[PDB]
Amino acid sequence: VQKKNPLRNKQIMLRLNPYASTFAKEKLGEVKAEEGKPPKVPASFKELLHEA
Amino acid sequence: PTRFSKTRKHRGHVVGMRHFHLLRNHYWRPSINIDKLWSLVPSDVREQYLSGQKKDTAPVIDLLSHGYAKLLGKGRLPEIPVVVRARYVSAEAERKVKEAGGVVELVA
Amino acid sequence: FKRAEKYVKEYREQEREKIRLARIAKQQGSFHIPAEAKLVFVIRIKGINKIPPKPRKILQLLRLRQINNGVFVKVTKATAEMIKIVEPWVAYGYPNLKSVRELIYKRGYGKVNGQRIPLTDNAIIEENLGKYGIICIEDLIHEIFTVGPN
Amino acid sequence: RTYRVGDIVDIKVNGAVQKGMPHKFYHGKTGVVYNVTKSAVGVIVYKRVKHRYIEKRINVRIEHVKPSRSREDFLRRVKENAELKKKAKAEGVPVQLKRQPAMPREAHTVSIADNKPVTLAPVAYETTI
Amino acid sequence: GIDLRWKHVRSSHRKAPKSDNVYLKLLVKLYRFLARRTEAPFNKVVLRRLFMSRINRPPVSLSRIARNLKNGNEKKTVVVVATVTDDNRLLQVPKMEVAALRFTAKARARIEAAGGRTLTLDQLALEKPTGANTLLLRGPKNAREAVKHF
RNA sequence: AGCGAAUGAACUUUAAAUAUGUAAGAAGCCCUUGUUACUUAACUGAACGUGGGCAUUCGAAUGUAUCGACACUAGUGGGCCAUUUUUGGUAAGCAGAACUGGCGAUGCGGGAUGAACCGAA
RNA sequence: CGGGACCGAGGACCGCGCUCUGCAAGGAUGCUGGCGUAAUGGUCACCAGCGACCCGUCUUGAAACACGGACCAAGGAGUCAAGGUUUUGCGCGAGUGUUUGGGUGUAAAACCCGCACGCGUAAUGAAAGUGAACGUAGGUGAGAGCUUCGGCGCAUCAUCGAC
Repeated sequence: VQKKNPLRNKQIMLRLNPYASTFAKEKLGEVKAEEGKPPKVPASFKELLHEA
Repeated sequence: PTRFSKTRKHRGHVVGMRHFHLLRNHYWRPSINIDKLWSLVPSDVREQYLSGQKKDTAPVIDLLSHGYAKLLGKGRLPEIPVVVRARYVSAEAERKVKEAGGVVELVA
Repeated sequence: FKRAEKYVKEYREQEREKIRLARIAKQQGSFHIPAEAKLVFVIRIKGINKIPPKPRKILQLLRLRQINNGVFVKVTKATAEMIKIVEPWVAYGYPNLKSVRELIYKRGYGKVNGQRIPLTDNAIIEENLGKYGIICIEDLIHEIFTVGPN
Repeated sequence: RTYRVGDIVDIKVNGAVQKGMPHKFYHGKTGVVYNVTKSAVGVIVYKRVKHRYIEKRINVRIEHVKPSRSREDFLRRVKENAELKKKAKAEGVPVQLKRQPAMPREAHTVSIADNKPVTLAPVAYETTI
Repeated sequence: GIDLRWKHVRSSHRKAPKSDNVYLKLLVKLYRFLARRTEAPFNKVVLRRLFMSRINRPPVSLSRIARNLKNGNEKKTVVVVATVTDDNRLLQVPKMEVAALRFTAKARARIEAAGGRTLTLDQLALEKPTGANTLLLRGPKNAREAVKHF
């Protein structure tokens, strides 16, 4: 009798998708990047970027 | 009826030769085909004839009494001898009557 | 539940894979050319007045009959040429996962027996697409976003 | 070339005789032969008037008529569809029988070591000098 | 505004008879119930032929029934939604079970004399509610002076 | 584009934009058999039939409340304006066609105002 | 995580579900105040803001021009008959039509009766005239429905035959 927005009503979200509660609890929208020291940009990329 | 008309709804929105002195009685000659020939027999006698309860008698039909002058040969006839009294007849109608076992007699 | 978990993991891995490939090419001194987009969302933003018969027919075939109507299109040359012809009436581009899930969750209506039925249950998607393996709205979103066989 | 009734032909009026052509509409059109003459041929053409097709007939000299290759691709595709379907039934492996539209290109990597890019301006400096 | 090049088409067939026959209305109610509650297409066809007019229901003769009774159809129940008329050119009548809207007096008498039986459509619905072992017949629709003059 | 390919818009290995014709299947594809009153030097092609083989995927995309045949009835069937294409012209205006769109039949918001403008029905 | 506006459609239960004693899950309930009457609401007259050419007819593509309109009451214009044609309902059905007429009557009604006749049941030809089965009233391809699941195949269409 009434279409309810699942993005506003959490119960419709849990009805249509049981994994939404697990997503919210485990915070899978806030996953940090993999650890490790990032290697620096090669020089030739920089001379190519700043070449007139 | 006037009340069912559309105007009530539209209220507010508006060779050869010539034959002098022809007499059709000269050319009166009605025709019947042989598949309706048994229909001229009365129904109950027709039923005994078709069932086979009359092995010694044959029916005689007068077409002029029933209102026909020519016997034509559309259809087929059963193997029952029938005497036919007609003013006119066609050759194949006479052939089918003779194959049925009857005879066609000419009357005026 | 398991299928939605798998889909979320696949989205995260494909994003990290694209980033890793770009970084590896940059570190090796080359450029990684990304794959061209497979999904285009098309919105009709101009009215139905004074339109030539060929763009009229293309909009009819793309099911853009009213202004502010949007559709999902798989990118082939046969569809790209049509959208290129009806450029003066549409705005089209490459939608992301958030756009797909927002559109399907908020304005999701299925065509069931010629009727426009809101997607309020997984059941409607199940009896309308279960022969293609799509049993819920997460399968529908995954199929639309990744451009699957169905 | 002796043309026959039912053959599908292309019309190309060769030469620069376009000064006084009565009907330039049928140049480059494709039609069906219904009548054959020693130096003429009868071609059935269809014209589109709004929502319906009207049927026109023209008499074209043989010098402006070439046989068309419209059904060559269809007959050819029928032939290799039959042959690869027989081959697939022989070897017991599925094979594609449907031609597909062009798909978008996938991801790939372009090397720079021997193909250093050239920087271009909106005009060429060699043309400026 | 929405651009609809095509047009939704209203139904082009009868849904109810124009006749004011109360017994025909009862027959329509019975066969509406039968066509709704059974899977047999025979009930739907009989309901549609009950809807039709007289020029769409030409008469069927005893000779036509005797023709269609041949070749393994001797024991089938003949169903004709029309008037069954007598044909006097057919001299002998085979035994037959015919269900019809109405019979002429001569046709009914000749059937009962030959040893067959005549039924109404409600009797047909009671004996064969699924249309089992039935031979459905129509008469010559184009055998009319108007159709000749068309 | 090249002519460190040949040759010289009329050069070409290759190849434009714009719309545009034809074709894209089982209702189809061939093979074989004979006849021919067609045709061919010709049982040779083709047509006519005959039989057989091809359903292992029915042989691009997208859309598909879009079917067909009758019956009866009615108005209009050498109207206006505009974009584009094309043929002519004039001192300047302008005159023919082809397609498309709008109007005559049409309300609404904006062009202060309005048959032909914009948005949108 | 706040702040604001508009809306409350349905009327026992059923279903999807969830954070599972219950619930924000297939559409509003709970508590409280004043009044219980012109207070809400409605009609009429007027003022105020915004909007708004006088109708009909003719013309062409259209406006314009032109014509009619002082006002009110009553009257006032696609009707009937005959003959066709298509469709709808009805009765009978290879037949059908009582009502020219007669009988009868509670008397222009109703009821009853039959010979002829009209149309249909046979066409074609100028006419003389002749006059529709080789076959389960044919063969082939479709075709609703039925089927003992082998097929039978209505109407109708296309085609080749027959009279």
